[PDB]
Amino acid sequence: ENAAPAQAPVSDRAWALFRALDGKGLVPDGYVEGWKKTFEEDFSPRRGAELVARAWTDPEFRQLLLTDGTAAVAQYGYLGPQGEYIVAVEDTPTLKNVIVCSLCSCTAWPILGLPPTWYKSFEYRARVVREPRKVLSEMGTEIASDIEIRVYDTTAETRYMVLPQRPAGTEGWSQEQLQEIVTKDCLIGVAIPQVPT
Amino acid sequence: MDGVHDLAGVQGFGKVPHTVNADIGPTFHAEWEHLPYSLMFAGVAELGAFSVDEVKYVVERMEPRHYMMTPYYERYVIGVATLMVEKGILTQDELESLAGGPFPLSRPSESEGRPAPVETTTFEVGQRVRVRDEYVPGHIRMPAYCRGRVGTISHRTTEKWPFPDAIGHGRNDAGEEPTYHVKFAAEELFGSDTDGGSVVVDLFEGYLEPAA
Ligand SMILES: [Cl-]
Ligand SMILES: [Cl-]
Ligand SMILES: [Cl-]
Ligand SMILES: [Cl-]
Ligand SMILES: [Fe+3]
Ligand SMILES: [Mg+2]
Ligand SMILES: [Mg+2]
Repeated sequence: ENAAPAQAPVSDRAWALFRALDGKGLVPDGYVEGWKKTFEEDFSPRRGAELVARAWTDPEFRQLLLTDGTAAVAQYGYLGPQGEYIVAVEDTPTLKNVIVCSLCSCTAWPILGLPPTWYKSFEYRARVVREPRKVLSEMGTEIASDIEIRVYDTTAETRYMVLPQRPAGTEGWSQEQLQEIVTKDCLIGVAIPQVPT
Repeated sequence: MDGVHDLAGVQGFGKVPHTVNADIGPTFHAEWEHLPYSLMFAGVAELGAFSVDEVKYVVERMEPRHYMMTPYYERYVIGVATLMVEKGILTQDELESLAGGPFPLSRPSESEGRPAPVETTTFEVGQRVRVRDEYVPGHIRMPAYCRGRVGTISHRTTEKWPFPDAIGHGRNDAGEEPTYHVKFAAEELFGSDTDGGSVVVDLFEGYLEPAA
């Protein structure tokens, strides 16, 4: 009762699906290898960090990114699959934003990178909508009690990124230096950018 | 579809398996893991055989215990394979033959889907809306926690998309609708049993009605 179905190893299944389609001429030459390189090398949270660092140092860009995120992203050439309609959500001294896809894994791939295992976990999908403060605390991020947490559930085509607050002690840093501290987790909304000493 | 995939709000799960900024390792942790997505794109963009929405639905159609025990990327292997069999492109026999053993698929759909709603309303930013108290056995992009609940519009998209509940079944009658960012108070969705502030759900126009 309630046992798993019998299954061949997953890698055997996955490559069976490839070979079945490839052997019918349905997969162009180099097609899955090309998508693998896109996924690994081009879709990257370095791109969302670049966007946050520009917004932090350019009030006009900041305004653009918060009003028409798609156009802002397009300036950099970072629109792409699962990241065609972009909304950036602004953290403030009383508001902390966090992104999930409760139904599956929906993420702004080109600017955040493909989601991490933990973001697609049942634990995150179930819990962050209902108890985001406790989830973040458990993950290492304490949100002061004076801050509304707002969770965006990525249920349609909008693809989100968080614009975190700029931490004190970064005044006058270059865009390069600022990018370095805007991590994947800061874009998702579960981490606050950290300044070393 | 009120499946086990509609996880938001479910209680009893443990800790998220991460601490912030921990090393998540490479993009793909096994040499096959790029295949589901790549093959979804082949199916959507090169073959024209199905929509992305049909991929989301076929994963929802995994047998529920099968869904709950299956790692993420494997669910998409199963789902894309299932769609290739359902569309007549592949056979389950040849998948099993090449795999060298069992390759169970998602279950058949129990709904033909539904069309884009004929009657809907253009809402504006600041407007109070309720999520229609409807039950859809087929695909729908409405998590049950917001069904029948009331919130306020913070955005109407400037683009329109096919209605999931149609195009997720491959129907010809998905139309196009904008979606709306609907902000609900935490207490509207979970009563006193939440530590949160608000939740914003991106909801198709066809899932909404004016509030009381
Ligand atoms: Cl992870
Ligand atoms: Cl492999
Ligand atoms: Cl209550
Ligand atoms: Cl209506
Ligand atoms: Fe998703
Ligand atoms: Mg400053
Ligand atoms: Mg349910």
